[PDB]
Formats: sequence, C-alpha cells, structure tokens
Amino acid sequence: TAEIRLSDLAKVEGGVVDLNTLKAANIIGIQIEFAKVILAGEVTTPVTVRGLRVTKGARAAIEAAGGKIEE
Amino acid sequence: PWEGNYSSWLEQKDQRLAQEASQEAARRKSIEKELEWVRQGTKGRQSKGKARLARFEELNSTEYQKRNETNELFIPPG
Amino acid sequence: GIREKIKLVSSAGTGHFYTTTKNKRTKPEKLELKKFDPVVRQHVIYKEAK
Amino acid sequence: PKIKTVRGAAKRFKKTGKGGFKHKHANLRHILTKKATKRKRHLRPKAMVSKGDLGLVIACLPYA
Amino acid sequence: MAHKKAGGSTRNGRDSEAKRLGVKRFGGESVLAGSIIVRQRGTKFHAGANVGCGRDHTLFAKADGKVKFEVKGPKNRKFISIEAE
RNA sequence: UUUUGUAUAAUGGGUCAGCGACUUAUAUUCUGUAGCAAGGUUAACCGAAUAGGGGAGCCGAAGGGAAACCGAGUCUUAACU
RNA sequence: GUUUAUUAAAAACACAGCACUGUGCAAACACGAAAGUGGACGUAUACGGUGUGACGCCUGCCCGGUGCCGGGAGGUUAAU
RNA sequence: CUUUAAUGUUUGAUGUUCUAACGUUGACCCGUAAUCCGGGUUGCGGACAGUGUCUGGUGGGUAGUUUGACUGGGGCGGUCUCCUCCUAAAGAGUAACGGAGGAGCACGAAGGUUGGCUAAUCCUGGUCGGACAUCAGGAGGUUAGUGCAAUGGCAUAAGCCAGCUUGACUGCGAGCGUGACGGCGCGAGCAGGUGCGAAAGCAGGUCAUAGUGAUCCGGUGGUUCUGAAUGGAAGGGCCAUC
Ligand SMILES: [Mg+2]
Ligand SMILES: [Mg+2]
Ligand SMILES: [Mg+2]
Ligand SMILES: [Mg+2]
Ligand SMILES: [Mg+2]
Ligand SMILES: [Mg+2]
Ligand SMILES: [Mg+2]
Ligand SMILES: [Mg+2]
Ligand SMILES: [Mg+2]
Ligand SMILES: [Mg+2]
Ligand SMILES: [Mg+2]
Repeated sequence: TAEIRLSDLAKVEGGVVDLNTLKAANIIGIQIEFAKVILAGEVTTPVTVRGLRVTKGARAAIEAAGGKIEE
Repeated sequence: PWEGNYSSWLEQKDQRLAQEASQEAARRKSIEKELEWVRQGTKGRQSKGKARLARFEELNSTEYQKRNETNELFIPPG
Repeated sequence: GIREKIKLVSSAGTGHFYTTTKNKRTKPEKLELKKFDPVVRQHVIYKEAK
Repeated sequence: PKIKTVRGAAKRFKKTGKGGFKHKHANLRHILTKKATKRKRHLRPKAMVSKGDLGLVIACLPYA
Repeated sequence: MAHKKAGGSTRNGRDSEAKRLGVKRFGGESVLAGSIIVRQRGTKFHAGANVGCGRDHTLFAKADGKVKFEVKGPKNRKFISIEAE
C-alpha cells in the first residue's frame, strides 16, 4: 500500500489517475496494489480518480478543483 | 493394578509395604551418613565439593507415610 | 502459600473473568460476587472457576 | 559492509514522527493477579524511550 | 606459626532502602492541583482546606495555590491547607 | 611510565644512525562547506569511456495504530471534558 | 637386579612365590572403520588381568553401602 | 439379541524338524611349481550367528567445558532481594564483615458503607471463686488495641460491635513524588455501571511503610486484527491470565 499526495495528481498524465497510471509516472512502486490519496499538497486541475481510496479531506479538495472520483 | 484374589493381593501389599519401609530406613541411614559428612571441616585448602552438597540437598526429600488408622479408637470408660 | 489462584468467570455468557486468590481449605464453597462486566457493561454475577 | 541492525531491538522499538522511539511497558506479561488494575492499566499503552537510553537504542537501530 | 590470623562473623548488617519522606513543597510555595506536599508515614500533618490525604497519608493539593501550615485544633495538630493564590 | 603519591633504593633505556605504532574498505549518524531545492541523486550498465545517456532504485515532503484501517489526524475507549 | 639422561638409587619398581578372577579356541584380551595380526603355530599343568611379594607362623568378624556373579516371578520401561 | 461348544477361517505367540539363504579360522580338488584369495565337491552349523538402520541400558575408555562475588590477602565462616529504627551531622540522600529486628504472607472478611461504642491497670463489695474468670461502683485516662518486626500515626478513632453489601469496580486521568534507566508510588476529576446512607456524602482493597522476579519460550480463554493464488485454516498479533 502507498500514499498519494494531492500534489502528485498534476504530475501524472492528462488527468486520469489509477494504479497503473500512477506507476507510469513513478509516484508509487511498481509492486504497489493499493493507493490512498491524502490531503497533503494542493490540486488545481480537474483530475479524475479511476479507482483508489481518497480521504474525505482529499475528496473535497478534489471536487473543489473540479475533479471527479469514481471506482 | 493386580490380578488375583483378596488374600494374594494382601500378601503382595505386605511385601510392597515392607520393601517401602526398608527403602525408607536405608534413606534415613544414608541421610544421616551424608549429614555427618556435611558437618565436617574442609581440612586444608582442598575440595569439600559442591556436587556432594547438591546430592545431599536433593537427597533430603519427603516421603508420604500411610495415614493408617490402626488401634487408637478411643471409647471412654463410662 | 495456601491461597491458590482462582478466576471468577462472568455469568453474562462472555468470556471475561476477574482473578483472585482463595484459601481452598477454610473456604471450600465457591466464591460468588456481583462485579462489573465491561463486555456487557452491567454489574453481573461472577462465579468461581479453575 | 552495511551495518547489521540488532534484530532483537527492532522487535521492541518503533520510531515515532519526531525521531523518538516507542516501546511496550514491561511487567505486563505474567504474575498479574498480584498487580492492581490501576498498575496494569497504566502499563498497557506504549511509552517513549527515555533521554538516557536513547543513545543505546539509536546504536542498535541504525537503519530505523 | 599457625596462630597469626584470626576471624569471626556478624548477625546484623541489613537495612532497607530510604523512602524519601518529608515535606516536598514548603510553606508559601505556590503549587498546582495534585502536587504532593508531604510524604508521611502516619499523619504527622493533617489535611486542611483544599488539600487531601491519600492511602499512604500523602498530602496532595486539591486546588492550586500557596501552601500554608497551621497548628489549629483542640489537639494542637499541624494542618496543611491551601489558599487559592 | 605507573601511581594517592617517585630523587626514589619502583619500571625502561649502554650510545649513535636507520626503521617502529590510530590505517584502509564499505555502511551509518553529526558538523563544516559546495551545488540544486519540495525536490535531490543515480547504481550496474552503454559510451569516440572523468563527458553524455541510464531514475532500476534511494532518501524527502504524513502521521497514527500490533494490525486491518484511517489520514492532518490517528490510537485508546461504549465515548472521551 | 631396575629407576627419575642433566640436584632424588631409595624403604620406590621388579622379583621368584601366593591368591582372586576371566578365558573351551574363530579363547578371553589388544592393535586395527575393515581385512587381518599378536595372544600362539600355544589349548586350562595354557594364556590375560588384578592385588600381594622369598621363607616361617598365620591371614579373625562384617555382603548394610559401591561393584561383580546368579535368578527369574512380579512392577517400571525404547524403537515399533 | 444373551450366553456358551465344535469343524473352518484368518491372524499372533511359543516350540520341534528341515535346507535352500548365510557361516565355516573342517576335509579333499583346481587355478598353482602358493598353509593368501577365488571356484568346485563334501561335512558341520543353519534361518540361529553376523552385519546395516532405528532403539533402551551401560559407558571418565575418550572429548568439550563448568566449578560466583563481597572479603581490612585468599581459603574457611558469614552474606547476596525486600521492610523498620539508629549510625545519618534538625530538607532528601549517605558507607563499613557497623548496632538491633523482621518478610517471601493473611483476609470474601480482617474489604465498602451506615449506625453505635471506648481501653490497660488498680481499689472496694460479691456463691463455690483464689494473685488474677463473670458481677456492681470508684480511681485512672489509652500505660490498651491494631492480623504479623519496628517506626510514624490513630478519639472525628485507623481501635470494638451490628445491619446491608461487593468500589478487593471497567476505561481514563490534570498534576505530582522517586528513580541512571527498567520501573515504582500518590492522585483530584471525567465517563459507564454499583453498594451503603434519609441525605450531605464515602467506597478503584485493608492505619501506612515488607509479603517479591525483567525478558524469552510456552499454556488457557476471548477477539475474523492478520491469514504467502483464492475461500478457510494453521501460525501470528491484540486483550485477560497461567
Ligand atoms: Mg487460574
Ligand atoms: Mg642510586
Ligand atoms: Mg629508578
Ligand atoms: Mg552535507
Ligand atoms: Mg553387596
Ligand atoms: Mg544382575
Ligand atoms: Mg575430563
Ligand atoms: Mg462510625
Ligand atoms: Mg462513578
Ligand atoms: Mg439509595
Ligand atoms: Mg487466529
């Protein structure tokens, strides 16, 4: 399991975030299966979270940026 | 356990108790002898020895006497 | 050293017990007290066990 | 070569956020009928390693 | 010359650890609630206003303020109170 | 030199010349200094081979809890003033 | 007679003699992973080990302890 | 079904006989001009002996080691952990093979409360009955008592008696004291439930200070916290305890 800061969502790709998509940007280890997005940094862009385990703080701070969280 | 009748079992029981009494008497003898040894001095700068002390300490043990009633039933004279 | 160790087992049905000592010679009758049971959060009867 | 961490120490201390080490209070393993519940309750939480013993711990745990 | 040396033995020689009794916060000292004032064995000092007594007869502050010592009472006993100062 | 303490009648050295004892791998923490900086840095390796590639990884920006898990909170607890 | 070459030559060791004990021969025993050797090209009047130590007069009592020998009934008891 | 008895059937034990494995350091023959070795006849033993694996016993024959410290030198004697007093110099602490004693528990009441009560000792009168038993009133005033050493304390009793009881609660805990740490101790108050009291209130063991043993390893109960592909489980962890 791994942690994802809100500052890494702008560092990944065009805007879709998933386990496979996070590894290709070298944010989590290639043998990581579960990731959680925490409220650590600040997200400015409309990022969509494909399948992950965002916290309530991270979730609100993503919708404020215009993002979307799904499974 | 025992295979036999009451009288044969009784005989076996007396033999068992006699052997136990003899072994207890031998234990008393050996304990007295080793106590006599313990109560001596070192005689020089030589051993005395802790192995024999340990043997005597473990030899000082407890045995269960038979709680046999036998002839004490006291009927007071009226 | 004649006070052996006993545990009072809750009668609430949960596995919970206080533990204490008891003179097994002078008090052969099993102990029985109404103590608190944090599992159910109610004062219930505890009975002596091994 | 790499320093071998004392493995027995790594089973009893965990590093905290600021660098201190947390451990589990002794005297809570057995012989618990004697001890009052007040004493046993206070020994249940984990404690922080003392200032004097921090040096001994850090040497035994150079990698964590 | 098997006479020069001599020896003996002793039957006492054991004591107990010291318990660090005595007054901890003296008169006029300002304390917080719960601070131990005197660690006694009996009741050399008795609990006064705003101070309490433990099972060891330890006198502790029940409020925060200055320690005071008094000899009030019909038996001329020393009492420790606390003034909320 | 060793000692509480040595002119010590305590140790060592006849004297000269030459040699003779805190080093070197790695790993880790701290200090100084230098570069970059929420980033820093590559290893093996490839290489017209002190360059340039190579970011596998490592450390860091998040912690709490034995853990699941939660997450600027978390654990304890039925709940915490 | 022997002995501590190099501070001890002796009352020490050995000794003939004595006793106990083991050993039936592919002997006991010893050396040797073993093969095999010695014992012994011997055979209980023989060989081994132990103690004592010419010779003379003798070698008293104790089998409880430790050991050894015999016994097999019963008890405890391994791997399976 | 119940007992029983018979021929069968399997199996197990013990025993006797046999030969064919195996042994032969018996004889003869051949390799071979060789008392080695091998092969062949034969005799004798014979599923014994012997060897391999496993196993019980014995095993200073051999091997590796252990065999504490303090100490008015070492050995010998004594001691080694805890509590009380003195040494200890009116805060704490403070050594000696200094001076004295104790502990390794007890108690479901000897704990909690609510009521009530107050001793030792002596004097006087009183049936056996006195030096001292129980009774009555007088002095006395805690010289008594405290589950057990000593010290401190205790009349509002902490001492003695009775009714009801289980707070000898569970989670915590401001703040302290004491330790080099491990640790140890005191604690108001908060939440949940409880006992006693009409209530105010008190109760998280006992008048206090001794009554003890880290960790590892393992045992028992509970808890799906974990569960090496997955669902379980085993094993772990957590809680309580041995
Ligand atoms: Mg039990
Ligand atoms: Mg001179
Ligand atoms: Mg000199
Ligand atoms: Mg640097
Ligand atoms: Mg005999
Ligand atoms: Mg025999
Ligand atoms: Mg040896
Ligand atoms: Mg009262
Ligand atoms: Mg309450
Ligand atoms: Mg009521
Ligand atoms: Mg499990």
